[PDB]
Amino acid sequence: QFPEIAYPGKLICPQYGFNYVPGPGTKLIQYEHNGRTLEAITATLVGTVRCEEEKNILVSVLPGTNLPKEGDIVLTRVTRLSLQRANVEILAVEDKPSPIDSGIGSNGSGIVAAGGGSGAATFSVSQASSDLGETFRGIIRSQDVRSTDRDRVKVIECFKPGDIVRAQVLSLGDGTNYYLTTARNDLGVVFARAANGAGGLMYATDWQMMTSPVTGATEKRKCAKPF
Amino acid sequence: PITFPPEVLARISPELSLQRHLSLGIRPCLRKYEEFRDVAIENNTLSRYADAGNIDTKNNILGSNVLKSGKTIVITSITGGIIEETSEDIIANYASVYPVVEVERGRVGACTDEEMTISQKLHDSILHSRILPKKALKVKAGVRSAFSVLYPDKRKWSYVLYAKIVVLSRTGPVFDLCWNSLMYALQSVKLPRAFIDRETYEIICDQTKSVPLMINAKNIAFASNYGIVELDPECQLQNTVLIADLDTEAEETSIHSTISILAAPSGNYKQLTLMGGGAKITPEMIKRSLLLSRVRADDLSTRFN
Amino acid sequence: AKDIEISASESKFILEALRQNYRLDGRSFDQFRDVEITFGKEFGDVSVKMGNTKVHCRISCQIAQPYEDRPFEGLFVISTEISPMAGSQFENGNITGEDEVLCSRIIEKSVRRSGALDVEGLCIVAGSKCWAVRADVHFLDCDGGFIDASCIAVMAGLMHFKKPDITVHGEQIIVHPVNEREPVPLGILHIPICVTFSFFNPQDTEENIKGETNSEISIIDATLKEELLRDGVLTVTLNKNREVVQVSKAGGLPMDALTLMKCCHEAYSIIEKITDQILQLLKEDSEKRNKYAAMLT
Amino acid sequence: STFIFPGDSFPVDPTTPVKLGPGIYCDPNTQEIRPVNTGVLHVSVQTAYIDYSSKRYIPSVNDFVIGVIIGTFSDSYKVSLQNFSSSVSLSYMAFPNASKKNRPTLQVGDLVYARVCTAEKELEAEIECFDSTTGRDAGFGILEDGMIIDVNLNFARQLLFNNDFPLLKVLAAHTKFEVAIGLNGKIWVKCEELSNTLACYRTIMECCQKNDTAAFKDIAKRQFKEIL
Amino acid sequence: LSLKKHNNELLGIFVPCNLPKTTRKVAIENFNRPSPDDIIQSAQLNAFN
Amino acid sequence: SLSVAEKSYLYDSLASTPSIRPDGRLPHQFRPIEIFTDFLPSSNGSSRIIASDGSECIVSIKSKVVDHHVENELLQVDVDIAGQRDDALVVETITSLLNKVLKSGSGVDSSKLQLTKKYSFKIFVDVLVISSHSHPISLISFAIYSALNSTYLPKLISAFDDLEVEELPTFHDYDMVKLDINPPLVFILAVVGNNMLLDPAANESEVANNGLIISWSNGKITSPIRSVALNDSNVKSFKPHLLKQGLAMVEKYAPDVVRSLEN
Amino acid sequence: DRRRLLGPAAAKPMAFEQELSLHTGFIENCNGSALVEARSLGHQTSLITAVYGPRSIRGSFTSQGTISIQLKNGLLEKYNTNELKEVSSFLMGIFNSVVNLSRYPKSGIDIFVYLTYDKDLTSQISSLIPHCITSITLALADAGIELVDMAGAGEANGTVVSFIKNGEEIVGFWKDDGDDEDLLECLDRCKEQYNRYRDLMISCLMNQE
Amino acid sequence: RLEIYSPEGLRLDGRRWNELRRFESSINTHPHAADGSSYMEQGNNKIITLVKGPKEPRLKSQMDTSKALLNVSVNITKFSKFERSKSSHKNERRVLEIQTSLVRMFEKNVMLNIYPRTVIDIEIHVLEQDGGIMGSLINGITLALIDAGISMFDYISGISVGLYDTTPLLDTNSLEENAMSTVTLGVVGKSEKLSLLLVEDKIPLDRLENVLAIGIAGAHRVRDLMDEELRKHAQKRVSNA
Amino acid sequence: SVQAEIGILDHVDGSSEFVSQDTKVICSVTGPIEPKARQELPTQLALEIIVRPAKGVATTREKVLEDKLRAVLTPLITRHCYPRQLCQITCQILESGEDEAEFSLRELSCCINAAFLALVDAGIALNSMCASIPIAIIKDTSDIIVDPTAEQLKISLSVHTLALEFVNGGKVVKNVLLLDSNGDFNEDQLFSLLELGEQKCQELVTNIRRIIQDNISPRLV
Repeated sequence: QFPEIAYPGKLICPQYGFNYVPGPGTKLIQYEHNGRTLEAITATLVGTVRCEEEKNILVSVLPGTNLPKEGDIVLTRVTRLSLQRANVEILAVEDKPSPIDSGIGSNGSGIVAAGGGSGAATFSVSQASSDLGETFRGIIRSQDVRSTDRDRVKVIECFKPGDIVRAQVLSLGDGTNYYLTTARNDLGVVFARAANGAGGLMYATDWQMMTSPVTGATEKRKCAKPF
Repeated sequence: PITFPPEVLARISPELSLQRHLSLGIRPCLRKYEEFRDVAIENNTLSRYADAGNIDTKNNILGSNVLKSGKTIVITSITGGIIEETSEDIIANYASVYPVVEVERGRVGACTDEEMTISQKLHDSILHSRILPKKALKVKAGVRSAFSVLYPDKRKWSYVLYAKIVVLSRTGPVFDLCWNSLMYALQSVKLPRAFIDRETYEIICDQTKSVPLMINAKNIAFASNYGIVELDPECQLQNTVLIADLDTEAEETSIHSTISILAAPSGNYKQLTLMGGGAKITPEMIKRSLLLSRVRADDLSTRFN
Repeated sequence: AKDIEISASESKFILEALRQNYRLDGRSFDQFRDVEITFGKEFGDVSVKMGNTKVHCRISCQIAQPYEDRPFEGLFVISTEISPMAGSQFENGNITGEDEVLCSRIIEKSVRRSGALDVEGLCIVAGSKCWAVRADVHFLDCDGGFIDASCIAVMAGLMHFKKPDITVHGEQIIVHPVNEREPVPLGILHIPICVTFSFFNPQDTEENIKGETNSEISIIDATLKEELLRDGVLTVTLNKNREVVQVSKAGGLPMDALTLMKCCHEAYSIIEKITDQILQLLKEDSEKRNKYAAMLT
Repeated sequence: STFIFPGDSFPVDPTTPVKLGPGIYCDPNTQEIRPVNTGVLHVSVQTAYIDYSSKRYIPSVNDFVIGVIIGTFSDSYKVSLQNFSSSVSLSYMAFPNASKKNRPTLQVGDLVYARVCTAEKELEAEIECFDSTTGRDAGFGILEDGMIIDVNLNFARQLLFNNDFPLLKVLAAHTKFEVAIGLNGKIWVKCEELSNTLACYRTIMECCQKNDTAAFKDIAKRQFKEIL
Repeated sequence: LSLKKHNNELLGIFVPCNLPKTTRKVAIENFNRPSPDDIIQSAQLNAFN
Repeated sequence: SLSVAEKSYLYDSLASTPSIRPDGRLPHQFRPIEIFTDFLPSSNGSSRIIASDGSECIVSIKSKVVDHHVENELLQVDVDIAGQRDDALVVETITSLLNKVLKSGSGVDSSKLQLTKKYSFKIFVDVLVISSHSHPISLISFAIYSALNSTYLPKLISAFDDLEVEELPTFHDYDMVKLDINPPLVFILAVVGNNMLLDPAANESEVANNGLIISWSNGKITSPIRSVALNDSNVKSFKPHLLKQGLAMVEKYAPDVVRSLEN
Repeated sequence: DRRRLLGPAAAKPMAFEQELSLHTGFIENCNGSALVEARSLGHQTSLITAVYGPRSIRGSFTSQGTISIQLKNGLLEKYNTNELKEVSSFLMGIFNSVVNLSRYPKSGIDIFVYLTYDKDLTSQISSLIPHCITSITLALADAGIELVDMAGAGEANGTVVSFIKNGEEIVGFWKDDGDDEDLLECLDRCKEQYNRYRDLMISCLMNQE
Repeated sequence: RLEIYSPEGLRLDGRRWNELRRFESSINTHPHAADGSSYMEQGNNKIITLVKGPKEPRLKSQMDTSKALLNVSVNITKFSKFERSKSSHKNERRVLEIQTSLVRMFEKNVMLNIYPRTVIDIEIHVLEQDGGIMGSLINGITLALIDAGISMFDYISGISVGLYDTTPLLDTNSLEENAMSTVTLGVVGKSEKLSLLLVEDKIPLDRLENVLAIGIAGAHRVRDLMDEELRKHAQKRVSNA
Repeated sequence: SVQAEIGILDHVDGSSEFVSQDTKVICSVTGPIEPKARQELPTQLALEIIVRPAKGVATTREKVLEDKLRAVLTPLITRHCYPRQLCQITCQILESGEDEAEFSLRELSCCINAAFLALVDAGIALNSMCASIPIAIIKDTSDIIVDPTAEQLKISLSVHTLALEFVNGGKVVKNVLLLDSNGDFNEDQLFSLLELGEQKCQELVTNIRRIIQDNISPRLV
C-alpha cells in the first residue's frame, strides 16, 4: 500500500504494480539493496501523496495536509507602454507574494523606487543573485492582448501605467522577460485609478469600460470579468 | 466570489486594504487603534561578566541585551577601547557611543540608507540627551611592580565605547526597537580596570576586576511612533484617526504623516519629530501623542528587575 | 541620456572658423581668459572666476600623528570631487573615470610632489604630533579649463591661510584661541601655475602622419564647445624661476617637437602676469584687513 | 495682468466656463482650479494661462522644433530636441510624396525642421516634416550648413510670434540671411560669408543675454563693426 | 471573528460603498453577455471547421 | 561548453570497463610538460611550467629575516590568476589549501630556515597563472615543487648564540647556501561512474561525478584531503570504496612522478 | 569609512552525546528558516539559517538554478574571511548534489548562516560543520525547495564526512591534521552521529506541521 | 657620492653617454593564449604582452556601430623589484593613468574604423623592472599589435633620457633614475612628431630641446631594431611554411 | 535679515543662493530629464538629492540632511505632472555658520530655503510656498531665541527646526512640513515655540515673495 505522508528521501512505490510515472514533487532514483538493483519513486517535498490516472499513473506530492512557469496565472503592474507592447512587473504567482520582502523603507523617506537609493551602486554582483526588491519582468505583445482582431489593437485603449493586470505565462523568454497573454475572458485589468493614477479607484461597468464613482466619468480598458 | 489573500491584497493595493480595515475598527496588523506591542527582554547574558563566579577569558563584550517585540528580534553587544587624551549642562561636556546597525533582508553589499541614518540618529540622540558625561570615561590607571597591581584607591586616558546591533525578522520601522535595546544594554556595562607596566607606554586591561559605568539615570528615555490617516468615504465597508506603533506592509506604504517621540519617566521629552506629508496635523493629535508616549515610557521603565 | 550631442553643421562651422583665424568668443589663438579672485571672511576661503568657469576652494587643518616611516613631516592632501551642479554630464560618485583621474594626477604632481608647501614646518613634536592640512575644491560651473582654475585656487588659498599658534607644555600641547595669540601662516617655497593647449587637425590622418607640411592648429584655454571637438591636449606647469614643474601629453594627435617647445615658451609670459596679479591681490586684502582693524580700535 | 504665485486664489468666477492653459492645474481629487507656476496671469470661449520663465522644453502638439538625428532604425529615425531629454521619433513616411521606394536620405548628425504631431502622456512624442493639418510644406526638412544658437523659451516665442520684436529687422539692415526658429530653444542662421554668420551669432547671443529690446541696434552695429 | 464574518467584502474586488441596486444590476447584466472575442470566434467556426 | 550529445558520448566512453579516454591514455598516465628553472635573477628561486594545452604558471621565491618568536608561520603563499578577482572563491580556496599543505608541521622541514637563536628566514611564495583551462591546483603544486629545489639563501657569518649579547646578523657578500627543504605534492582525481582517473583533461572534467584532492610527502599520504566538484551539472554521490582506491592509486604512482621532476 | 561611524583613529582595542533542539519557520521576511542548538559537557552552540528564493538573477539565460552560501560571524569575530569562504565553498559543493536544480531555470537561491553563539564550557571550525549542514537542510525543507535526500554529517578527530541514503553514500569529505592510518574508525563514528541527526531532523519535520 | 659620469666618459655600468642597453625581443611566444603576443627584454626589464581580438563584445552595452573599442590592462607583480611590495598595484591611480595614456596613444594609430562592432583587449604582465618601463611597454604593445595582423599607420617607439647637471644620458637605469630627472618620449615612424611626452620632475626651461633631439635619435635606432627583428621572423616563417 | 539671489549658474535649469548671517548655501536644479532605468517610477516624478559639506568629504552626517530635505520637498512638488521623469537637486554648503561637530540645524534651514528658490527659478510645478527657521532655548534665562547666533548655540538646552506651508497669498497655514526638536523641553515650551515660529515664518515668506517678484518680473513682457 502507498504511504500517506512524505518527506525528502522517502521511497513511495516501484515502477510497476500499471506503469508509474513521477509527477511534481517526486523523482526516479536508482537503489542497490542486498546486491540487487532497485527502481523506486522518491519524494522530494514534505506533504501528502496523491495519484491520478492519466495504463499510466502519475504520482505527486502536494505540500500541506514560487517560480513562474508556462500555464501559471500571475498578477502584474504596468510599467511602460509603446505602440507594439506593454512592459509589466510580476507581483504574485498564484496568490503568493513574490518576493516576500518588497524592500519598503530601505531607501529612507519619500517615494523611491527599489533601485533608486544609495545601496543600488554598491551591490555585490558576483556574490548574490539579485538586489533587494527586484522582481521578475514580463512583456505583453499587442497580438497577445486578445485572440481576435489581433492587428487593430490600440495599447493605450487597453492598459495604462500603474494598473493591476491578471495574465498567463506563454513562454520563458530570454533571461530578462517572460512572455504573457491576456486573451481570455478572465484576464485583464482588475484594479485601476482615474487620471492616470492621480485620482480615485474606478469600478468595472462593461467588457470595455470603467466608471469613476465620485464624478461619472468613463475610460476605456480591457476589463477582466468580475464575479 | 473573486477574492485575494491578505498578503496579496497588501502587495497590490495597500491603500484600499488600510481603508477597508479601519472602517471595521481594526488594523491590518490585527490590533486596536491605540494598542502597543508587548516587549520581553533578556539582559546581560552574552557578556564576559555574565557569570559572576566564572568569568569568560575569551570574551571581550562588556554589556549585552536581547529584545523581542512581536516577531522582531534585536541583539545588542558593547565593546571598548582606550585612547590617550592629549591636549554645567552644556553639550561640550558629554560623550556618545559609536553604533553599527545591520538589518538582515537578504542583501550582500555595503550599507543602505536605512542603516546609515539609524546609526547616525542613535549617535546624535545619545549626545543630545545628556546621558553620558565625559568625566565618567576617565581612566584611573594603576601600576604593576614586583608582580602585583596597586590602584590609587603624567599621561591621561579615556574609554571608548562601540555598539553592534543586529535586527532579525523585520516587519516595519525599527528605530524605536534599536533605541530601547541600546538603552537596556547601557545600564549593564562594566568597565575593566587598567594598569601600566619618544617613549612606548602600553596600557593593559585587568583580567577579572572591573568597575560599573556611571550614567545620568534620570535622563533615560524610551521611544514610540504614531501615524495619522484620513478616511475615504467611497472605500468604507458596510474625519481622521490616530494609530500607534506602525507595522506590516500596508501601513508603512500608505501613511505619510508620522510622529516620533523620546519621553523620559521624569516628565520631560528629549526628542520630537513631526512630518506632515499626508493628512493635516492638529494640536489635539500632538497632545494625545504626548500623553500616550508618557504612558508607554512609564510602562517600559518599571517592567523588569 | 548624459551624452552631449553635436551636429555636423556645428563641427564644420567651428573648424572652418578656425581655418580663418576666428574664435567664437572673439579671442586670439594665444590669448588667456581674464581671472577674478575674491577672498572670503575666513582665512583660506577663495573664489576664482575665469569667464564663465567658477571654482571655490577651502583650506583647513587639525592635529594628527606622523607616519612611522617619516616622523619629521606633517600631512597634506587634496580632494577634487565633481557633482552634477557643474553640468548634467557629470556623475555624482566617479573617481575612477579617465578625465577625473588625469586631473587629479596633474594637480597632485604640480602641487604636492613639487614641494610647493613646506611639510617639515607642520611638525609639532618629532614622531608624535603634527599638523594635517586639507584642500577642498568645489566645481560650480563648467565652461572648460578646470585644471588651471583649480591650480590657481589651491595656490591662492594656501597663500591666504593662517593656522592657530600653539605651545608645548611638557608632554601635551596647548592650542590657543584665535582671539588670544594671533594665528600664523604657512611657508610657501614656489608658486606653480598650469596652462593647457588644444590641438586640431584641419586635414586627414594620412596628411598628419606621412605629410611634409605641419598645418596643425593650437589654441590656449579652450571653452566647452571647443574642447569637445579637439584632437589633442597638452598641460605644462611652470614657475617664475624658469623651471618646468611638469609636462603631460598623454597620447592624442601627434605633434612636431618644435611646436611643443613654442607652446612651452608661450606659457611663461602668462604665468608671470598671473603670479604678479595674485601677489597684488593678496597685498591689497592684507592692507584692507589691517585698516579695518585699526579703525575698529 | 497680475502677478500670481502657486497656492493663490484664482480670480475667475466659478460659474463662467474658462478653458485652461499652461501653468494652471485641475485637482483630480477635489476638482479645484489652482495655479502651480509663478508669473503673469493673462485672461482673454475665454482662455486663461500664466506666462512663466523656463529653459527646459516639454513637447506640445503644433509646435515648430529643430532636432538632431542620433540614430536610424528599421522604420523611423531617433531624434533629440534637447540634451539630457527623452528622444522623439520621426517616421520614414512623414515626408512629402513618401513611399516605400522614395526613401529619405538623412544621416546621423543632420539637422531637421519639423512639427510636433502627437504628444500623448503615456507614449513617446512624434514629429513630422510637413504640416498635415493644412497640407503645406513651408521650410520643413534638412538644414544644410549654418550655425545653431541656444536661447530660452520666452525669447524664441517672442521671435517666432511677435512681429513687433525688432531683432530681425535690425539684422536685415546689415546683411542678407536665412533663419529658422524652433520653440524648443534653437535658432538656425546662414549667410553667404562666414564672417556675417559669425556676426549674427554673436549679436543674437548678446541680445538674448540682455532684457532691453531698445539696445539691439547698438549691439548689432558694434558687433558688425568688430568683424571689420 | 470579525474578519471571518466580513470576508468576501474585506478581500474582494472594488465596489463603491454607495452604489444603488439599479446600477449594480446593470453592471452585472452586461457581463452576462458575449464578449467581443466571443462574437468573432462564433462566426469563424464555419470557416475553420 | 559542450552539448548534450557530446557529454553523453564522452560519459559512455569514460564510464566503461575498461575505461576509454578521449586521447587513449591509461588511467594513471600523465601528459607531457616542460619545465624551466632559474630565469629570474632577482629572486632566490623561480620556475615556469607549460602544459600541453597552453596552461602556464610562473613561481617566484623571496626571503626575509624575521624574529621567529613573534612570527609563527615561516611559509606564505600568494596566488594570482589572470581574469579573476582577488576575492574570488576559487582563488581564496586554493590559497587556503596551499597554505595548509606547507604549514609548520606537515613534512616540511622548517629547521633549515633557522639562523641565530633569535632569528630565521621567512619564505614568500608568489604564484602567477597566465592561462588555465581547469582546476590548476596540481600545476601550481608542481611548479612550487620545482622552484623550491633550486633555491639559494644568504650565508650567515656573524655568531650563532645571542641570547645574552645580541649583534646584528651579518652575511657573506658572495656565497650562498642551497636550501634542502622537503616540499610536498598535490594530486587531483576525477570520479566517473566506478572508475578513478589521474590528471584529468578539461573535457573529462565536464562529465565527472566528483573529484578528490590528495596530498603526498616523502613516501606517505599527507593530511590535507578534500572532495571537490569539478562541474555543477553532474555532481553526485559516490560509494566509500572509491576513496580507498584513490588513496592506493596515489600511493602506487606518486614515486614515478617524483623522478620526472628531478634536476 | 564614509558609510560607518568607527570612532577616533588613535584609539586602540582593549587587550586583556550532544543534546539538540530544532525549530523551523520563525522569520517573517524570508522563505525558510531554522534554529539549531546543541549542548554537551564542555561545549555549547547556537545557529540560525535563512533561505531567500527562488528569485530573479542577473545575466543570460540559464537552464538550471544557482546556489550561493554566505557565512557570517556573530557576537565574537572568531574567524577570518579566508577560512569562512573555504567552508562556504565546501558547503556549496555538498548542496549542489542534493538540490534538484533542474527544476528552477533562470533563478537563484541564497542561503545565509549566522554563527550566533559558541562557548567552551570546559580544529575548531571542523567540529562546527555538521550543525551548519543540519540547519541548511532544515531551512531548505521549510522553504519548499526540492531535495532528493536528507543530508547529515558527523565529526571524529578532525575528519568530517557527510552521508545520504542511510549512510551508504558520501557527498562530502574533509580531513585536517589527525592520524594518517585512522580512516575506518572515523567513518564508523561519523556514520553513528549521522544516523541520530537524521532521526532528529525527520522527527522535527514530521511533528511541527 | 658615486661617479655617475666619470671624467673619462663612462657610466656606472660601463656604457657611454649615447649608447642603448641590450635589446632583445621575441614574437609569437604564446600561440595558444592570444592572437598576438610578444616577449620584450630591455636591459633587465621583462614584459609579456598578449593581444586578444578583434572579437565579439562580452556585453551588449560595450558595442559601437562605427568602430572598435580598445582596452589596455597592466599588471605589475609584487616580485618585480629587489624589495617585495606590501600590497597590490591593481587599483592605484598611477596604473590607471598609465592605462589611459596607452589607450589614448594607440587610438590614433590603429585603424579602428575598419572593425566596427568588435573589441580588442591588451593584457600586460611585468615580471622584472629596472628603469624606463614606460618605453618598454610602448615597444611591447607595438610588437604584439603587429604580430596579430591588425592594421596601423606606422611604428611607435619609446625611449627615456635623463639630464645630469648639463650632460644628457640615454636609456637610464634604476640607479640613474633615482639621482636625476628623466623624460619619456613616444615617436611616430621616422619623423619628429611625438605621440607621448612625459616630464614628472623639475627641468630648466632652457635645456629641453637638446634632450628632445637626443631622445628622438635614440627612438629612431629603437625602431630600426624592431623592424629588423620583425623582418627576420617573417622571413623564417615564410621560407618553409 | 536674509539675502537671496536667483539665476546665477549657466548650465542648469534653475539655481539660487541663500545667505543668513554666516550660513551660505548654493543650490541647482535640472529637470524634468530622462532617468536611469532603476530610478524610474511609472506614474510620477522621481527625485535625486545630493548635499555636500563645506569641509571634508561627505559622510553619514549628510545622509540625514538628504533624508530630511527629501521629506520636506516631496509633498511640495506636483509630482503627477511628470510621469517617469527625473529631477536632480544638488546643494553645496559654502559656510556652515556654526560648529559642525555639534549642530546642523542652520544648514538644514538654509538648504530648505535655497532649494525652494531654485525650484521656483527652474519652472517646476509647485503646490504652495514654504519657509523655514531655526530656533533655540537658552540656559538660565530660558528664553526662546529665533535665528540664534553661533555663540548662543553653545549655551543652549534644546534646538529646533520648523518648516511651514503657506497658501492664499502667504496668509494661511496649510500643514506643518517638518518639526525637529532635540534636547529637553516640556509641553508649554513647545506650544509657545510653535506660536512664535508661525509669525516668524509668515514674515520670512512675505520677504521671499517680494524678492521673487523683484527678480522674475523683468524677464517677462
